[PDB]
Formats: sequence, structure tokens, C-alpha cells
Amino acid sequence: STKKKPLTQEQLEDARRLKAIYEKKKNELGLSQESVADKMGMGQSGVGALFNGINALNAYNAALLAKILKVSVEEFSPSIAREIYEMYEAVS
Amino acid sequence: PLTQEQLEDARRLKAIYEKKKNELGLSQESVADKMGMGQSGVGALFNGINALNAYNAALLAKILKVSVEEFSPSIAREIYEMYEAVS
DNA sequence: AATACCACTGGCGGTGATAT
DNA sequence: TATATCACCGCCAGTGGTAT
Repeated sequence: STKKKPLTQEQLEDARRLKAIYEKKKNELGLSQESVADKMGMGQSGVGALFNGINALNAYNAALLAKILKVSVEEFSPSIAREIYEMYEAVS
Repeated sequence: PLTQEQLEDARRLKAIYEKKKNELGLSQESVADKMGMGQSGVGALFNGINALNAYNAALLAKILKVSVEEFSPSIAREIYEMYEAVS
């Protein structure tokens, strides 16, 4: 319905990429979805939604997660990385 | 209402538009066309009615030929921090 | 003319509980 | 325990129509 909009195919692949990085690294980083949520100031279901392709990433959340997982945003979402780069061109 | 800093940002932004409009041949509708939105929406931003976010601020900066920091140092800072994650 | 004003609404960005 | 999923929705940025 009207309340929530489904993600594009591209947003879906971005989420699969993100969740795989999280799985590969949650051990070495000592993470949990609940700790990630805390770091971001949301609950486990908010993070679960991003990881599972229910809610889409925005530039801000993507940047935060990249930092938490210690990767660059482009390793999961090249398109958001590029939107972030184009915004940067307006500051620099 | 928006915060005092958000209101200042809007005042800086409109001042810039007022000053460069003639040389750049702009109007609130043409700037709106350029951002994919309507005159009403643009007017709300210029007038401190709706808050600016990083994307719209970056578009506006490019349309006005200025840097984001010229109207909103706080947003410029946010932008830079996201970039720290793409680097 | 160009801009400002008004009432309104889709969908972003979540929540807590429950199921696995 | 950790995660995945479910029902649910506040809020406001942007709207189109109109007034100045």
C-alpha cells in the first residue's frame, strides 16, 4: 500500500552487499544487530530492516554503517557513494 | 518552527539568491525546475518554512554557483563527514 | 511579474512485540 | 540468544491552487 514503498532492485542488492559484510565481520569486530542499532541510535528492528532490504539506506545511514563496519560505502553501495561524492563537489 | 541556526541558514541562502539572480537569469520557478521541484517548494526553503537537507543544499549551491558553506556551514560539515566514508 | 500563503498528503524512517 | 518479520504510524517536505 501507500505507507511503505518497495526498494528498487538496486537498493536490494546494496542491502545484500551490506548484510554480507556484516556477517563476515561481526566476529572480528565484536558486533550484534543490537550493538549496531545502539551505535546508530535506533532499535534492532530498524537495523534489521536495513540489512534485510525492507527500508532503504540514505546517505547518512550508509556513511554511519560504513564507519561502524570499517569499509567504505562503495563496497556495498556504489550508487550512494557517488551521490555522496557529488554532494561533496558542492562544498569543496 | 525551524531552529534559529536553520533560520539563519535560510536567510543567508535567500540573500545569495537575491544578489545573483539577475546575473544568473534565475527566478524561484527556474531554480525549482532545475531541482525537480515546484516554485512553492523552493519558496518554502528560501523563506525558512521547510528545513534544508544535504542533497537540496548541494543542488542549490551548484545552481547559485557558490559553496554550501556560504549559506550553511553546518550542512557543509555534514557533507564532509559522509565523504569521509567514501574518501 | 514574481512571490508568498494555505490546507493538505505520500511515504521516509522508524517502533515494539512476536516468530524462527 | 540472535535475527527476521509483522502490524503499525508520526511527521514534515513538497504539493497545486490561490492571493498579493
